[PDB]
Parts: sequence; C-alpha cells; structure tokens
Amino acid sequence: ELVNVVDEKLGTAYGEKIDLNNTNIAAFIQYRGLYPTLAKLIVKNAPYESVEDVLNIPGLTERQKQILRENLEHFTVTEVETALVEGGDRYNNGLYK
Amino acid sequence: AELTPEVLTVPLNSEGKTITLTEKQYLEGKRLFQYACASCHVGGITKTNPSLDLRTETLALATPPRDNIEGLVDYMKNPTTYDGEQEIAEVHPSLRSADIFPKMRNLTEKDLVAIAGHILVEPKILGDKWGGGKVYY
Amino acid sequence: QEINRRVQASLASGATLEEAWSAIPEKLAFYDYIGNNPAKGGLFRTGPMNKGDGIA
Amino acid sequence: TLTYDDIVGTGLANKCPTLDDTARGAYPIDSSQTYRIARLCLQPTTFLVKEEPKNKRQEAEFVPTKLVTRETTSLDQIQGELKVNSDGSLTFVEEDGIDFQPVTVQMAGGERIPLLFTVKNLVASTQPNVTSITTSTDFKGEFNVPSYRTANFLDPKGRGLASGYDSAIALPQAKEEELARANVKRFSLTKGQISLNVAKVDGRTGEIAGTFESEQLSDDDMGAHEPHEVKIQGVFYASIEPA
Amino acid sequence: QGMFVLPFMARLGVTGSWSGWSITGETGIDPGFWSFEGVALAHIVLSGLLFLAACW
Ligand code: CLA
Ligand code: CLA
Ligand code: HEM
Ligand SMILES: CC1=C(/C=C/C(C)=C/C=C/C(C)=C/C=C/C=C(C)/C=C/C=C(C)/C=C/C2=C(C)CCCC2(C)C)C(C)(C)CCC1
Ligand SMILES: [Ca+2]
Ligand SMILES: [Cl-]
Repeated sequence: ELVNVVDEKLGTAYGEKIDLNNTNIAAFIQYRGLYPTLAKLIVKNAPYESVEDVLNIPGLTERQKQILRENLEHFTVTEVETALVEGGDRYNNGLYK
Repeated sequence: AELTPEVLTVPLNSEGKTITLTEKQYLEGKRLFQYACASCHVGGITKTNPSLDLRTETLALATPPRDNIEGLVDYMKNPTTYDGEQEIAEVHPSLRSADIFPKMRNLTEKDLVAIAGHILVEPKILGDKWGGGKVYY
Repeated sequence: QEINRRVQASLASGATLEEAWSAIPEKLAFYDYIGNNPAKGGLFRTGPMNKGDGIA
Repeated sequence: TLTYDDIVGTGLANKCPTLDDTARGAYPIDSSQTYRIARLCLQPTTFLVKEEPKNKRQEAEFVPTKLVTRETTSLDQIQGELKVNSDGSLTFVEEDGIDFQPVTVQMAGGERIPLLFTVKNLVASTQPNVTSITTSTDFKGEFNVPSYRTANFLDPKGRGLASGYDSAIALPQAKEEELARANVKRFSLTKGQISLNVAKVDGRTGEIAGTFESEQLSDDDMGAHEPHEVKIQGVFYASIEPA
Repeated sequence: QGMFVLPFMARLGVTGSWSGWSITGETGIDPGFWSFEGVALAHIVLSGLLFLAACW
C-alpha cells in the first residue's frame, strides 16, 4: 500500500511546528532571533531525540540558549524523513517567493 | 480611495510614537527607493534572498525591530542579519558602506527617512502585493 | 438547488440527515454531475458518454 | 603545471591524477597522529549492468553498456577523516565533496539506464595492522544511494513527491487503483559497496592511486519501476595528509 | 515472433543490430555497417536508385 511520505508527515507535528529534524531552514524566520545564526546551528547539529536537546549544541552563548528556551514551544521533532533532508533541501527546498 | 494623512501615519519608534509623512515625502520615498533599492527590493521582496521580505510583520520580528522609522533608518546606516547577529554593510548598501555602494553617497538623513516611510506606507496601500512576489502580481 | 430544497423540506418535516438524502431520486442526483454537462467533451473524443467516465 | 586554459575542453578535467610506475613506496601511519584524505577522486572507465533474468533463474551476468552522458562521470574533491583504529586498521569517513554524478548508460538494443553514481556517506576500512599504506592495502566499505531524482522532481504529467499533482488529471474519471504506482511517488534509499585497490603509493607525498569496483542500484524513477544492479569499475586517486 | 526476413539475414551472416544486440544473445558487439538496419537501409536506397533508372 503506497504512501506519499510528505503528505503523511503533514498529519504529524511536522505540519504544526518547526521540526528540528526535517523542516527547511527558512521556517526559522517565523520567530524572533532564530535566523540565520541559530537556524544554521540547529540544522547542522540535527537530528535530535527531543526538542530540549537543541540546548546542548556546543559553543552557544547564554543569550542564544535563552532564545532557544523561549522558542521550544514552537519546535517539534519527528523521525528524519529522507525525502525532506536529501538534496541539501533543508538549506534550499526549491521554494522562493 | 485617497492617500490620506492616516495612511501616511507610520510608527516612528518602538515606544508608540508616530510620524505623519507629507505627500511630498511619500513621493520622495518612492523615488529614492526606486533609485537605491528596487534593483533588489522591487515590490517588497528581496531578489538576492527571497526568504527575507520588506513586509511590516517581517520587519517587526527582525532584531532589532525594523517596523518603524528609527529601525529602518538605522538599517540603512548599519544593516544586520535578521537576528541582529552580524553587520552586513560589506555586502548590503548602507551609509557605512557608501564607499563600495556609491549610490548611497548622496543619500541624506532626510532621504533615509523618506525611504523608511515608503517601506512602511506601501503595504498599507498594496496589502499582500507588498512582499508577495509574482503570486500577487 | 432543487436537491437542496428537497433535502431542507425533508429535514423541516422531521427526517434525519440520512433519510433526507435517501429520499433524493438517483435520477435527480445524476443530473447534478458534470459528466452529463454537454460542454465537457472533445471534438475527437468519439462515441457515447459511457465510453468516457463509464456506465453509471 | 597545467592551468584551466590548458585543460578546458580536452577531457582531462574528468580524469583522476595518476602516479608514475616508480611510485611503489610505503606511506607510514603514526597511530598517534590524526589523518585526513584531502582529495579522493574516482574516475569510472566501465559501467556494467546486470541483465534481468529471462526466467531460467541461472546466473544473470553483468553486461557492457555505452555511456551517453559524456565526460561527466567522475567523483572528485572528496574529503574526510582517515581514522586509525585500535586494531591498526584505517577507516575513511567521507565528509564532503563532489560525491555523486547522474550517469546514463545504454544497453544493447537501446534501453537507457540512468544511475546516481555515488560514494555518499562512504565508510571504507582497510585490513587490521596497516602500519604503512602500501600497494597491498585495500579499502572496502559501503555508501548511501539516495533516489536519483530528489523530492521536487515532477514527471511529464506534473506529478511529484514534495510537489506536483497527486493524480492523473488528464484521465479525470479513470479508476485510481491501476495508476497508484505512477501517482504515488516514493523516495529510494539503498546501500552500495565499493572496493579500492591500491596499486601505487608515493611515500613522500602521501599520494595513492589504484583501481576500484563499486556495486549499487540504478534509478527506480521515484518508485515507478524496478532498479537495475550496476557495477562500476575505474581508477582512483587519494592524497593522505596529517591533519 | 513471426519473423520472416530476419532468418534470411541471419542465414548469410547478418546477426547483429547497431543497437548492440546479436541474435545469438551477445551484448556489446559491433556489427559494423552490415547490421540488420544497414541491410534494410541498403535495400531502401537500392529501391530508390532502381526507381530513378526506371524513369530514365
Ligand atoms: C448531424 C450529423 C450527426 C451527429 C450530430 C451525430 C451524432 C452522434 N453519433 Mg451519428 N452518424 C451520422 C450523423 C451524425 N451523428 C452519419 C451521417 C453516420 C453514417 C456515417 C453516422 C453513424 C454513427 C455511428 C456508427 C455512431 C455514431 C455515433 C454518434 C455519437 C458520437 C458522435 C461522434 O463521436 O462524432 C465524432 C465527430 C468527429 C470526430 C468530427 C468529424 C469531423 C470531420 C472528420 C471533419 C472533416 C474536415 C474536412 C475533411 C475538411 C475539408 C477541408 C476542405 C474544404 C479544404 C453522437 C450522438 C456513435 C454512437 O455512440 O452510437 C450509438 C456511433 O457508434 N454515428
Ligand atoms: C545488390 C546485391 C544484393 C545483396 C548482397 C543482397 C543481400 C540480401 N538480401 Mg536483397 N535484393 C536485391 C539485391 C541484394 N540483396 C535486389 C536487386 C532485389 C530485388 C529483386 C532484392 C530483394 C530481396 C528480397 C525480397 C529479400 C532479400 C534478402 C536479402 C538477404 C538474404 C539473401 C538470400 O537469402 O538470397 C537468396 C537468393 C537465392 C537463393 C538466389 C537463387 C538463384 C537462382 C536459383 C538462380 C537461377 C537462375 C540461374 C541463371 C541458374 C544458372 C546458375 C549457374 C551458376 C549454373 C541478404 C541480406 C532477404 C531479406 O532478408 O530481406 C531483408 C529477402 O527476403 N533481397
Ligand atoms: C537603500 C536601499 C535599500 C534598503 C532601504 C533596503 C532595506 C532592507 C531591509 C529593511 C532589510 C531587512 C528585511 C527584514 O528584516 O525583513 C533588507 C535585507 C536585505 N536586502 Fe536590502 N535594502 C536596500 C538595498 C538593497 C540592495 C540594492 C540589495 C541587493 C544588492 C539588497 C539586498 C538585501 C539582502 C540580500 C537582504 C537580506 C540580508 C540578510 O539578512 O542577510 N538590499 N534590506
Ligand atoms: C559494388 C558494390 C555493391 C553494389 C552496388 C550496387 C548494387 C549498385 C547499384 C546501383 C544502381 C542501382 C544505380 C543506379 C542508378 C541510377 C541512376 C543514375 C539514375 C538516373 C536517372 C535519371 C537521370 C533520370 C531522370 C529523369 C527523371 C528523374 C524523371 C523523368 C525525366 C528524366 C528521364 C530526365 C555493394 C553495396 C554490395 C557493396 C560493395 C560494392
Ligand atoms: Ca594492490
Ligand atoms: Cl513569508
């Protein structure tokens, strides 16, 4: 029984929040302070077993940690989807305006 | 419909103060925006980085906030990335980099205010078209 | 519009939603289908309408 | 020393560097030192495709094919960590580079076989106790083979995985079931295997060259058909460095 | 497969296609010009030349 994995993912938290394991990097522009500095660090250090693990990225400033804490409610994690992370698609997913 | 004093009334700062631009300032703002900015920012988008637009809601969530005259005027002197983290004058037109972006050389403080006012007034006129791109043409 | 009128009259008279819709003649519902609209064809799409969407 | 203008349009840009016949030395590995491959290059010279068994269910053979996509096949500028393991074996962990090429080869009779010729995420290891890299060293390992097309790719009827229609819109009232395999795009991810056989070593410069053979699946057209088994053979070059 | 002329080409030594296959099941053979296709083309050109001669 054949499934479109992207459509299916839209019915998970991936369709509701920024998925630190899958979502394209431009999504971090949605919230104050995340783009591009933290966005880059998050994508680079993915995947994460839980949202809070984002706080464990090396080199972070205290300011950066606090911004991350204030924005955990906007994050989720789901299993890595090959279709969303191949092709360097997390950095450029072929969508502009 | 008219370009009224209310349409021309935009936030001066983050502290609740507004400024009412004159019709001539609005015209100057359009002219100067076309002169210095529209090559990349036509219609409120950004051609060399479409992820970032000139929508008011977008400017509000920028760091420091850019949804007011002061924020925009400061951007034009000392532009930063969206999180305020790096200064990008070396790759983005500004007064600080008027040496490498020569069109910025003749821009006065008054000019910057006019450009800032254009950026804030235009979406009040154009709605979703401003920063919308081709979808809304 | 007629289908909706009939369903609303059924509901007003106390029928359930299932009953109201079950009272719609199949013949009437079939007219409310674009496959029977004569402006949906093609010049070289030959034969009966049944050859396209199938025998209803 | 050759410049871009010396090389442009000759075909040389698709060739890996070679070492001359005198390069039969040994490159010492200090197990206290960290190492990298600064440049790995793979130049395919032959693509073989396993014929689909007629139904006899004997041994289907790998047969020759004709390259139709020109001198666009080599993997190069690849870099990664060269770990020294506790048993003295070396493990290459591919990090980055031009580590894939779409390639189309053509079988006798015309069937075209596109593949993503690749060493993406290569992890290759030598035999234990390699105190020096010599003409007796070999590397064996596996790599990832992602879908030949990525998720935005749209078929000629506008259907795709991350974009596109989800149905055959030109057949508005066709029964969907028979078309499910074409309508529902799937993204393949499989494993490949590669052997690197060192034939030449410059002990002084850290440069090695040899022959390789890799095995991987070809394109499956986003799940529309079965992939073929491909065997790629060619030459390689690598520069080892302390790092 | 209902092949009628193919066996006559094969009988006298034409066994391969320009496309790379041979009727004995080989792959990657080069038949040269005189593949089944080359034979067919030669006959078509001959036909044309004989047609012109007939007109003369
Ligand atoms: C008023 C004329 C007329 C009309 C409106 C119909 C209508 C119909 N017929 Mg009937 N039919 C007719 C006359 C007509 N018929 C005649 C004269 C015959 C004997 C040939 C038939 C025999 C017939 C059969 C056997 C069948 C039908 C069927 C049908 C249905 C399908 C029609 C179709 O697929 O057309 C397709 C129409 C076209 C593809 C358009 C043709 C356009 C021509 C080729 C243009 C020619 C251009 C010209 C050469 C240009 C010259 C240029 C020059 C001046 C420079 C439809 C209800 C089918 C049906 O469903 O039966 C139950 C069916 O099986 N018809
Ligand atoms: C120009 C030279 C030439 C060559 C090299 C070929 C070559 C070929 N042809 Mg083509 N062909 C040609 C010209 C040629 N043809 C011409 C001019 C025609 C039009 C008539 C044709 C029409 C043709 C057809 C219809 C076919 C071929 C076919 C073939 C293939 C099989 C040949 C075969 O089995 O012969 C068999 C020939 C004989 C058995 C000859 C019999 C000789 C009789 C018995 C002679 C009796 C009279 C004699 C005077 C008696 C005294 C003899 C004396 C020594 C004692 C082969 C690729 C076959 C094919 O594969 O097509 C794709 C096929 O079906 N050819
Ligand atoms: C004086 C004229 C200009 C003005 C007033 C202006 C204004 C702005 C503003 C306010 C932003 C921030 C957007 C946001 O926070 O949502 C921005 C970003 C940007 N602009 Fe301009 N701009 C001008 C000229 C240009 C030109 C000519 C270019 C192209 C060469 C350009 C390219 C960019 C880019 C690439 C960004 C994103 C930068 C980043 O955050 O990394 N701008 N601009
Ligand atoms: C040797 C050889 C061979 C063979 C060959 C052949 C077989 C040939 C032939 C040939 C031919 C078979 C030829 C021919 C021809 C011809 C011609 C040359 C013609 C012509 C013509 C004309 C000129 C005409 C004209 C006209 C017209 C068109 C119309 C009307 C009028 C007129 C009459 C004027 C082969 C391949 C085996 C191989 C190797 C060698
Ligand atoms: Ca060897
Ligand atoms: Cl947006």
